[PDB]
Amino acid sequence: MRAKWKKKRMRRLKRKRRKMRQRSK
Amino acid sequence: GKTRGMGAGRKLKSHRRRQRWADKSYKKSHLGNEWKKPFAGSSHAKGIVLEKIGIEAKQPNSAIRKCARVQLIKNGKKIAAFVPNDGCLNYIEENDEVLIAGFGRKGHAVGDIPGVRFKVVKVSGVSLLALFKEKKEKPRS
Amino acid sequence: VHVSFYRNYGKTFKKPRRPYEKERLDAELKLVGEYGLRCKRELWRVQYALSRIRNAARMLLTLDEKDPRRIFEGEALLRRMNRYGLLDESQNKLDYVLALTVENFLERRLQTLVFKTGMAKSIHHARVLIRQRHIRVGRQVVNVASFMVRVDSQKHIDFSLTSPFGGGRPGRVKRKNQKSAAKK
Amino acid sequence: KWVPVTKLGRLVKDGKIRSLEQIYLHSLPIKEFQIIDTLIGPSLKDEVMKIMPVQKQTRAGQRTRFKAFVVVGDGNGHVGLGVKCSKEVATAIRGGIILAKLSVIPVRRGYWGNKIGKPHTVPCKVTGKCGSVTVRMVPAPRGAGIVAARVPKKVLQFAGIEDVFTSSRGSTKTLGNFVKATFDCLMKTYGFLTPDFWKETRFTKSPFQEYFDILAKPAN
Amino acid sequence: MQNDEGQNMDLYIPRKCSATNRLITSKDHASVQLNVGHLDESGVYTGQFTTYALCGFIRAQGDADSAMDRLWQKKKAEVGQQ
RNA sequence: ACUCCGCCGGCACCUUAUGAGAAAUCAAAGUUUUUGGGUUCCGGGGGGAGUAUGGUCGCAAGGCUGAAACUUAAAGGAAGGAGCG
RNA sequence: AGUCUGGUAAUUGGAAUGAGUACAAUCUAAAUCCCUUAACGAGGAUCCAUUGGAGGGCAAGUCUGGUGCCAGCAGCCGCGGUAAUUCCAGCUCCAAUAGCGUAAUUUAAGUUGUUGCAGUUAAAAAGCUCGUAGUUGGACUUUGUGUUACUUUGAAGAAAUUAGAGUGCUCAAAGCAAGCCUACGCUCUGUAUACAUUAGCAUGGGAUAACAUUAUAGGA
Ligand SMILES: [K+]
Ligand SMILES: [K+]
Ligand SMILES: [K+]
Ligand SMILES: [K+]
Ligand SMILES: [Mg+2]
Ligand SMILES: [Mg+2]
Ligand SMILES: [Mg+2]
Ligand SMILES: [Mg+2]
Ligand SMILES: [Mg+2]
Ligand SMILES: [Mg+2]
Ligand SMILES: [Mg+2]
Ligand SMILES: [Mg+2]
Ligand SMILES: [Mg+2]
Ligand SMILES: [Mg+2]
Ligand SMILES: [Mg+2]
Ligand SMILES: [Mg+2]
Ligand SMILES: [Mg+2]
Ligand SMILES: [Mg+2]
Repeated sequence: MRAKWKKKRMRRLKRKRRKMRQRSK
Repeated sequence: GKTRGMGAGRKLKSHRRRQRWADKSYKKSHLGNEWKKPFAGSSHAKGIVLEKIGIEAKQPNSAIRKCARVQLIKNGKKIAAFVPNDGCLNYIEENDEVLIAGFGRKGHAVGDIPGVRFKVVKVSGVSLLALFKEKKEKPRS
Repeated sequence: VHVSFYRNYGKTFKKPRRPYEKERLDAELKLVGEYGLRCKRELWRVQYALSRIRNAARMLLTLDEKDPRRIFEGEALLRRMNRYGLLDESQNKLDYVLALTVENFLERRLQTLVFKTGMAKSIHHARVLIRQRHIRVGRQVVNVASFMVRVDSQKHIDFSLTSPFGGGRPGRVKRKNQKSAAKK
Repeated sequence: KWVPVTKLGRLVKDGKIRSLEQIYLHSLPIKEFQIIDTLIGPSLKDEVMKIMPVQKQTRAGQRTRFKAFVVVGDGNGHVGLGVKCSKEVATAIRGGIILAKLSVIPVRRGYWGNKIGKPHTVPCKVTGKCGSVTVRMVPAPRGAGIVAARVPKKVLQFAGIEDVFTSSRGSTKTLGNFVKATFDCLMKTYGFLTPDFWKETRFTKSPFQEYFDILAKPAN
Repeated sequence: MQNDEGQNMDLYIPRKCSATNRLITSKDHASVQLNVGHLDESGVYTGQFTTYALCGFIRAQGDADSAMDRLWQKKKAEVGQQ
């Protein structure tokens, strides 16, 4: 996978964690 | 380039201190994570045979490597121990005391056996080598 | 505390770094068979001893020739080599110590001298004679084949007074055969 | 038989030149291996270091050629290295022996400390490079032996070196560059200008100038 | 070179470049040894000459021509040539 | 303004090896086992991973700092005369 | 052809000898072991040497039977799918040998680089500049009671260990003993010496280097 798009995939995955963790705080 | 000053003793010493961590061998011994391994820094360990299992040999080889799931008596951790030699699995019964050792690569997998880093040395207080060569027999029956 | 814990002991040989070098295996077996050695260990300790002597000489040679330590220990080392027949009075320099070889030390063994003085038929015959209490160096019986003879002692190698080959009574084989012959 | 095609071949055939040092002094190329067999022939000793197959991809398959590394030397200050590639193992060895003779060099030897006995070690620190391989030779005391790997050790023995310390850096498993780097530092033993060479040079006529009349006459 | 007794221990003594003083090794095939003939009052070759050796290093640099010119401008004034 | 000679400074280019290099190539990427002018940053097989976690900055997007378990025997770089080959 | 020398055989011969066994003495606080020694004690001298290997690395077989990608081997590369040098066996051979195999740390590692490594493309120059601490700083002063570093020599420094002198415990690892002659004893017998970072103490040296100082001289 092109490195730029793998970087994009990880950033999306980090947003969900950032939102899936602040949901319970 | 390198710092060369006669009064640069501190910087050279502290630079090497930081850079030794980049070495994998150095970091494996000074991290302290060896104590969390199933042997916890020991050369051998006794355990109880939970079940006799077979593991598919890794490619391009094709075989069923005879292993045994073992729970270590001293810490209760479960490991897979390869049973060497031909027909030595017949000498091992479930819920039996076995002495385990490393596989020879210091916690790394060996050969075509996937994810196996231990081997069986003794069973019921008798070495598999003695049983294989018919020197001794297991103490039962 | 145990007093016995203070007794010193050390190692007398090192194994080779490369175990299966064909050239070395050929040269070592030639010395082993030439001098009737028991195994490679006997040859390795002689090499170990030789290395110690050469190392001492090299350190001395690196010092100034006027250094008192160079003069004192250098003379002692040369005196030690002369007393065992390794060096000659015409080779009184540390540089000649560096030229010593394993054959020089193996030639001073009691086994080698018992054979090269005519007392034994072969280098392997000398080995058995020594271990069987047939040889003496002066007044003392020696049953160690690795005994390193001194120049002042080489002329006193003879058969033991208790041996059948040195005036003693015949061994138990001849005596029993004589007894059997008498019974007839 | 031998029919020399070079001036040196004729003089060596005639017998005017009777030592390799007379050729080395004038840095003359040696293009006939029979010259080496006539001057140090009986004392030489060849030895095949390795047989190396090399392959060239082709439409039908892969063409395999064999590459032979040969070292020659009398063990008294002369050593040569030859490498030849050929389709047959035997042909490569025979040609490698010829190439090794044609490259024979003089190897200067010196003393570690006191000049007692015959020279036994290199006269100075010398280093040789080939590819990524660098071989260093440091003078060693008598009896130290050749402290080197198998490949340099074989070359040093044929050159007549008895005691030397060596160290290596780079890909020594590339035998071609390892042996060549060893041979590279052995030829530098005569290139380093020590104080004992400070004496002014006394030139002598070259063999081609000394025997011009013999060379002028055609040989039949 | 010389043993403690005095015997020579070198195979040979390599020549030194007349310009740079570098040793000339056995494989330096770019090195040349040159002879400059001597003349008499009339200007005829007398069988005498001066020898110059040049290493491959200096000849490859292109400095052999100027090096030879200087070495001859001095030597000829010493042996009477002109 | 143009023509000719030269000096200092600058962006570069061309030829060449007596140099260096695994080579491509480089007048510096030279003056390195014949190893030392001064100083800062920074790398230690491939992955896991610039991920988890803690801290800090930001309105946010994210930035800076930054692991381990585990996995793997390769991943990667250059490619008679001439070239280490 | 010849005859001198060397090598093999569970052939044939007489010799040698300690493992063992044992009168004894000795040893010891008493025993025991060792040392010494009467008798006894070897021919397939069964008084039977083992542990790992034999594709490469790496010394040693393209032997024979079995198995057929199974069972297994294999630290790594790999071997095994019906003609296996690699598995299971026999034979033979190899290495070490009364030892050898297997499962933290040193070496190899100039893959931690002070000595001594890297950073154009292989892992690696911060996007750029400023900037404090740090580190590093041109030349010059005599050649022909300002304070320090450095260097020289010395003093003080536990032994044991290490290096090392002397010494024939039968050798050796060791030990610190012994030797000399034959008397009512002797060699005053020996039990040396070096090393020992850094800091501290004290002499000599003053190149190199650091800090301090200088013109309303509070000068000599
Ligand atoms: K360091
Ligand atoms: K310009
Ligand atoms: K060609
Ligand atoms: K070094
Ligand atoms: Mg620099
Ligand atoms: Mg260019
Ligand atoms: Mg450097
Ligand atoms: Mg990495
Ligand atoms: Mg060609
Ligand atoms: Mg087999
Ligand atoms: Mg082999
Ligand atoms: Mg078969
Ligand atoms: Mg194998
Ligand atoms: Mg590493
Ligand atoms: Mg590196
Ligand atoms: Mg890239
Ligand atoms: Mg990169
Ligand atoms: Mg200055």
